[PDB]
Amino acid sequence: PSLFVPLVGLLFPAVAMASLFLHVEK
Amino acid sequence: LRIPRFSQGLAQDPTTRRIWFGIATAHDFESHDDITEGRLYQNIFASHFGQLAIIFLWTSGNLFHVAWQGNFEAWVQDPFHVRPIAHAIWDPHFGQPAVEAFTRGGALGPVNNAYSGVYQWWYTIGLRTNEDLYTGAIFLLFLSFISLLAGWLHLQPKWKPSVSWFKNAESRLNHHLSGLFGVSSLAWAGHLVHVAIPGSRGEYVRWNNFLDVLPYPQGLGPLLTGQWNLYAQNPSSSNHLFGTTQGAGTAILTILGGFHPQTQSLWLTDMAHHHLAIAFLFLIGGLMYRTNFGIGHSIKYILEAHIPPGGRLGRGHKGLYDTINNSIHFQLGLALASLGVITSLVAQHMYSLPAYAFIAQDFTTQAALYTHHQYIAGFIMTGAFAHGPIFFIRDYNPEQNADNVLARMLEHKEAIISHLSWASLFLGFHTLGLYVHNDVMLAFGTPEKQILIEPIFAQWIQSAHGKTSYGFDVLLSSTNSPALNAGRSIWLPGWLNAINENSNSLFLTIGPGDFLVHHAIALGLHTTTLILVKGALDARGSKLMPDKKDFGYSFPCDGPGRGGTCDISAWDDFYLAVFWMLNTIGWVTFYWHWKHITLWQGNVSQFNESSTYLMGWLRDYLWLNSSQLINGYTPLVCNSLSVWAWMFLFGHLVWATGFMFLISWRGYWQELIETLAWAHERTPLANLIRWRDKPVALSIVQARLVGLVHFSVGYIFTYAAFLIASTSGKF
Amino acid sequence: PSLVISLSTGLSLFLGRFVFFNFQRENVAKQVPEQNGKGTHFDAGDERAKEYAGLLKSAAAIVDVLAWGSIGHIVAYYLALTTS
Amino acid sequence: SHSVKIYDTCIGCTQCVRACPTDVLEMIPWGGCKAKQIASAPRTEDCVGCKRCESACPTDFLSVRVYLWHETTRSMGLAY
Amino acid sequence: PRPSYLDGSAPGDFGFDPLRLGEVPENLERFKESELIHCRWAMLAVPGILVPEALGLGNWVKAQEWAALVPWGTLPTILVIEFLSIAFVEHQRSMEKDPEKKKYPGGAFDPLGYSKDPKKFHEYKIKEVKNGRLALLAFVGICVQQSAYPGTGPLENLATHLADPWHNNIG
Amino acid sequence: PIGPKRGAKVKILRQESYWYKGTGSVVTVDQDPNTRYPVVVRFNKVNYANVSTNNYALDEVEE
Amino acid sequence: SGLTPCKESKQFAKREKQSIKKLESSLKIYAADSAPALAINATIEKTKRRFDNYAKQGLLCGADGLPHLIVSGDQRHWGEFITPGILFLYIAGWIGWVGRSYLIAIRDEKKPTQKEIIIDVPLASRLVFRGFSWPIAAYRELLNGELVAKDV
Ligand code: CLA
Ligand code: CLA
Ligand code: CLA
Ligand code: CLA
Ligand code: CLA
Ligand SMILES: CC1=C[C@H](O)CC(C)(C)[C@@H]1/C=C/C(C)=C/C=C/C(C)=C/C=C/C=C(C)/C=C/C=C(C)/C=C/C1=C(C)C[C@H](O)CC1(C)C
Ligand SMILES: CC1=C(/C=C/C(C)=C/C=C/C(C)=C\C=C\C=C(C)\C=C\C=C(C)\C=C\C2=C(C)CCCC2(C)C)C(C)(C)CCC1
Ligand SMILES: CC1=C(C/C=C(\C)CCC[C@H](C)CCC[C@H](C)CCCC(C)C)C(=O)c2ccccc2C1=O
Repeated sequence: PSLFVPLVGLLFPAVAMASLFLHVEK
Repeated sequence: LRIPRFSQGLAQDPTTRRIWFGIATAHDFESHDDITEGRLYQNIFASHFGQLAIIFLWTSGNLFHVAWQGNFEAWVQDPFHVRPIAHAIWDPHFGQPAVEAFTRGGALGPVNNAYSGVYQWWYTIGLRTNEDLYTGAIFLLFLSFISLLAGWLHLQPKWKPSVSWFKNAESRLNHHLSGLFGVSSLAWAGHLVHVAIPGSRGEYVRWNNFLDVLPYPQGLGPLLTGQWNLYAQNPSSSNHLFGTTQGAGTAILTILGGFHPQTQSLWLTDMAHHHLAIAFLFLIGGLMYRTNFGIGHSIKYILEAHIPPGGRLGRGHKGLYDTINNSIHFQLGLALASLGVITSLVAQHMYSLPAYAFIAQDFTTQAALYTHHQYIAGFIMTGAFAHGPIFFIRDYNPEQNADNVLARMLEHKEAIISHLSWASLFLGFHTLGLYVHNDVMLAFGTPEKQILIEPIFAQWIQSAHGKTSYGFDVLLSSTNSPALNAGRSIWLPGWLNAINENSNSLFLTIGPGDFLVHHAIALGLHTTTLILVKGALDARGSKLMPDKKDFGYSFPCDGPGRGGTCDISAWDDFYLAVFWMLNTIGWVTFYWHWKHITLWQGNVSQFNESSTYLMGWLRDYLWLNSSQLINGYTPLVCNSLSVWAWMFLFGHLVWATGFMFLISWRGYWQELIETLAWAHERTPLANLIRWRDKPVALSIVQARLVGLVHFSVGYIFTYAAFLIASTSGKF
Repeated sequence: PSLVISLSTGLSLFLGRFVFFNFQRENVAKQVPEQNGKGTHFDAGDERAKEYAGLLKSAAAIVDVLAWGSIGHIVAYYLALTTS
Repeated sequence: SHSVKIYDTCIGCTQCVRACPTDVLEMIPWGGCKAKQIASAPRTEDCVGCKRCESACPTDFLSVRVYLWHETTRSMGLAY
Repeated sequence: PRPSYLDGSAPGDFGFDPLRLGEVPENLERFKESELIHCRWAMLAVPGILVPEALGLGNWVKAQEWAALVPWGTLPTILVIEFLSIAFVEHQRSMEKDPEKKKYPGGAFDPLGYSKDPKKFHEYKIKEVKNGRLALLAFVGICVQQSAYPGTGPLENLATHLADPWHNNIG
Repeated sequence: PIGPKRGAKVKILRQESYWYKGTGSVVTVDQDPNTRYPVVVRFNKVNYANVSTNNYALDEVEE
Repeated sequence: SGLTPCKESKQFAKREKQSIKKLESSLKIYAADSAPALAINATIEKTKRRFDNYAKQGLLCGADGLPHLIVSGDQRHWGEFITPGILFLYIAGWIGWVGRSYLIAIRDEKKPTQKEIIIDVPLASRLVFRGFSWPIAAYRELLNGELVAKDV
């Protein structure tokens, strides 16, 4: 339960940092 | 073309400077491309709904975790001997001794001990079960949504308001006073008499039975008839058990004053009465200014009419109405100023007059909350003094403000600044002087030669409040006067009982040690104000730079010409004041915490003697309370204070890192990077990869910021780690 | 007793209508109502309100009624509450 | 790029030009002062914004003013 | 010397305005009106507080303690009456046409016609002020004295009793 | 020949000058109508740039 | 003023005894007749003397056993602040007035800054004593103690 979510709270930075990187270099 | 889209001049920067500055200017709407007054106002109005959405979501989560991972129910049944739980801990890096030490409060796993005081707050208002907490979380989640819905709604053309609508101040005041302040206070008094008070006494009044349960034996009649004393006939007994129908009266509105003896908190009946009382002033007051019905005032005209003849204020406040309403920086600086003042008023009144049950005994929570709000109040004050200069530079019209009170400040600015300098220089020369002097003799082993000025003026105030200590014979503690007898029982007997309590923080005993520190704080206030107003009054220009008006609030400098012009912008003056602000609040929080942890240990004697000289502070306060903290993790063991020991060192590291950006400056780093740019180009297997943004050293202003951020973060985190651990360890 | 209410509400209405009516109106003329810019209503399309203000009576609008009376009730409750 | 302006309060001492290392300024025939010259800022594109020109100006407050605006490679002083 | 505006022709004008309070004309006329009224209430009152004391009533202070604890012998009753009436008169007196009737309403207020006279009306004025200023001063004297809570008259009696008692004061 | 004498003391009215409300001695005053700012002025105190003189506009008071 | 005077103090009295015993502990290793001996004993009499004097002059002494000064203005304790304060302002003004008087005399003619770094002008003609009567600067105030250049 609570051992599934803090990692998606770390999948999210991976996703966010990747998307933002594409946004800022465009 | 690129980020930032709101700034084309920024977006065409070939260097890494664009990414940084694109972030630091996102909320500065007035500097954005093709900005209009219309776009400005409903960007803020929409950003306003966004902030509300965050607050409600943030508060929803708090109600959620406490209901899901916090005992609360276990806490309710024995508020004295159980530790509140903030939330559970889940960290893969945790070793087994870690999971061990952090398992507390009767939890199945490692949790964090809440020091926000949400347990006492929620319990006092009438929350008794986890189910109640969930319904609140759902309701806040729903409130968080409709805030976004409204934000989206008014961004739509068919619902967007005109700027003039925003500038109708007369009606926004009338509603905010009468509705936002008055009604909400009135509605709260309803929750108190329907749920909080009966929930306190012992009955569970909720949505499925609140309709059928009288808040008072007698009907709603007595209110409408006129005789309202009937709401105070049967108050709660002094020996009353909270959450127990023992010695519980019937009255829903009183003025008893003092504290509920078991909880050490203010009476709920006093509060239900308080909000009801203040609601009216707000309600009537919100009907002062004119709207659409033909009666009311005009703010402008009142400002116009206030001109003292025969000088000496000039045109008084004429045209001042339009200067404020057309400038939202003035409004914000005016708002932060007022909010900042009462933010401290919260801190001062919430440790002296605890509002929630069983909060006074939670010493770690009491220290945290005070220290919390004082730093919050601190930063807010620096913001009120920051939007001040911005008003002068960006929105100030000298001609439209010809010879009025505002324009008279700039024409004798050298007077205000110099006397602030004097007052600061005066306080500093002696407060430091008296301290150092006292340390000398204790070094020389002669503490009887000290200068220990008795705060006799303040002690005169204390006796004037009801304290029978000292021989002063003043009001509320004297032999014949209109003041005390005006008590007419009611508040006085319950309150005079509370002031001469040697346990509570309600008017502590003060002496020579309290004298020196109060001057230190006075020194901190004056100096900080000196820096901030000097930045404001010289924002439009000085003699070293008469056209500073033409460069904006924040610019690096004006060059090395004319002797040198480093840190000459009004922004930098703010940035310099943030340092002094941290120092001031630092002295305030040091003074509050030390005097309390000595009181809580039943040893105020140590404070009264060690606070008169600075070595006492560093040793008996700093050194002495660090032992349990710095042994959070030992080369032998590992405690529950290991988090704070790590954060303590963490705070030191961030703090010292800021020093780099504050001492070392750009030209060194830029030349260093240029060598690294050459390197990357001439290194095989790495040539294939190239950067899309030119590597450059951080800007002159950026570094001052970045350095200040590090300095401030480490400042807070270090003391936070110490404030909690040292207090939690001993309790 | 309800009587206290009416007597005070009663006097107030009497005062506003006869005794203090001229002064009130006099101040309002020299005062309202909003500025910008100038005059409000130009933008912020709100904006009187002429009808309710309209009173076939030799003077006193309805608003006045609500306005004068309210003060009266407050006083009445003020006194009524106070004795107890 | 950077924004530079010249003011009629100038006296044509030509020191702002000699100070510039990128050649952003130059002298101009004018009837306003005894020198009958005046500074000019034609090549603002090559301006780095170092304000060397300002530290050579003898006029009570500067006749030449540099207003740091949008950044470019030339203004950033980059050689890479 | 003498201030520029204080001519001397004015009733009761002796050249006193050290803070230049009446330098502005339209408010000097405002203050002059304010003076008599303060003067008129006061003159009426001092006798009010002395004779009753003379008959015997524990001074004006104790005179007022009755409310604290026919016809309308109740504080509520009297208050409304004092209220509504003192309101009727006044905020009617406002007229603000010819300096509150030149500050001297006359007419029905001069049933015996002392206003008709030319020079007597003016000498009557200067007399009225001076007496009035005298009261105002007395009232203050009474207030300061009564602030100890005994008697305006009895005070006289006490000093009269002996010139030995001494005020000292701060002093 | 124009407004200010050769040895007359003069008060500055520029607002942007180091000597904004101060006084100063005049060196001379060129007579070319073309000249925007003649009226050269000496000062006892230098400014942040170590110059003691500056040329001013015709608008100033004397003393 | 919960403090009870240094005379009827048990703490302030105890503090005296504590300090002299420690000093006495030190002379035991030097043998009387020796130098470090008097120096210790001379320190002890000064200790007794200062404790003795403080009780004489009043001085209230808190619970901690140390004298607390009262600056309320109380006539009983004027010597604790007001009288030394009056003495300070006297000298403080005197210095202020003499210094001001100097820079004024220098300004006309000469190279004024020459006199500031070097003052081979001592008290000028005779400027120091002028401070003996500085307070008469109140009369300088009614005339031209201030320049009228900026504001009033
Ligand atoms: C009601 C509150 C309020 C509002 C609505 C505003 C609004 C505004 N402010 Mg103001 N300000 C406020 C309060 C407020 N302020 C207070 C209380 C202070 C005192 C510090 C200031 C000090 C201040 C300054 C000095 C400036 C403004 C500026 C501005 C304008 C642009 C800000 C911007 O987008 O840059 C972007 C903001 C950011 C990118 C913030 C990120 C950086 C901070 C340090 C992050 C927080 C710290 C850190 C990340 C914490 C991490 C720690 C971690 C280890 C846990 C905007 C109108 C600027 C302005 O007016 O332009 C001329 C400006 O220079 N404000
Ligand atoms: C390097 C060692 C290390 C690491 C990697 C961690 C990692 C973590 N700790 Mg542990 N901890 C450590 C050392 C460490 N800790 C030590 C030595 C101690 C003392 C013994 C502790 C004591 C401790 C406690 C008591 C707790 C943790 C918790 C956590 C978890 C945080 C939950 C979370 O991610 O929510 C989200 C992450 C954040 C909110 C961090 C945001 C802060 C950033 C920097 C500022 C905001 C960035 C901004 C938005 C910019 C946007 C960019 C972005 C979108 C990419 C995380 C797994 C907590 C936990 O278990 O979670 C339930 C918990 O309560 N730690
Ligand atoms: C009854 C009518 C009414 C009401 C209830 C409101 C209410 C509000 N308006 Mg609106 N407004 C109105 C009419 C009204 N307005 C009219 C007629 C106009 C113009 C024609 C406007 C134009 C307007 C604008 C332009 C804005 C608002 C905004 C707001 C919000 C203010 C921000 C906030 O939430 O803090 C509310 C503060 C409180 C509820 C308490 C007052 C503050 C005290 C000092 C706090 C202390 C209380 C207590 C001691 C502490 C308790 C703490 C404890 C509970 C933990 C608030 C919801 C702003 C917004 O959009 O929201 C973000 C804003 O931008 N209004
Ligand atoms: C404590 C604060 C602090 C720190 C950490 C540094 C660090 C550094 N300085 Mg600095 N300096 C400081 C204060 C500090 N300085 C002050 C106050 C001054 C004024 C004199 C200077 C003046 C100065 C000069 C003149 C120079 C430096 C240089 C350097 C760098 C040397 C190279 C290096 O060791 O890289 C390694 C980095 C570290 C050892 C920092 C800690 C690394 C952490 C522990 C590991 C990473 C953590 C983790 C992965 C982050 C991910 C977490 C995620 C959430 C983000 C290094 C970054 C030099 C330089 O430029 O490099 C040659 C240099 O020329 N400094
Ligand atoms: C109408 C004017 C007036 C009169 C007739 C009196 C009379 C008296 N006063 Mg009062 N007094 C007055 C005004 C007056 N006072 C004012 C305005 C104050 C406020 C400062 C005081 C404060 C005061 C105190 C504290 C005391 C008296 C006391 C007394 C009584 C004798 C002792 C004494 O006077 O000490 C001297 C007091 C003063 C000199 C105050 C100045 C009053 C002025 C100068 C007197 C009126 C001026 C005028 C020219 C008088 C000429 C006489 C004529 C008016 C009849 C005596 C009945 C004493 C008492 O209680 O005895 C039992 C008492 O100790 N008075
Ligand atoms: C106008 C007219 C006209 C018409 O037609 C007709 C007729 C009616 C006639 C008329 C008139 C009327 C009148 C006259 C009125 C008046 C009043 C007065 C004057 C009073 C007194 C007034 C005045 C006064 C009181 C004065 C007073 C005095 C005093 C106080 C003093 C006192 C005292 C004493 C003893 C002592 C004590 O220890 C204290 C004191 C206190 C100090
Ligand atoms: C009594 C007392 C007290 C109090 C005090 C006070 C509170 C006061 C005050 C005060 C004040 C509030 C003052 C003021 C002022 C002002 C001004 C305006 C100034 C001036 C000045 C000057 C001008 C000077 C000059 C000079 C001289 C003469 C000397 C030298 C210097 C010179 C040269 C600088 C206490 C109780 C504390 C203590 C005890 C005693
Ligand atoms: C070190 C240093 C640099 C070099 C600093 C650089 C190049 C900053 C680059 C930092 C790297 C990219 C790592 C920083 C990572 C941060 C945690 C950023 C997180 C991402 C977002 C939160 C923004 C300067 O340019 C400078 C300029 C003026 C005065 C002092 C200094 C100075 O001290």
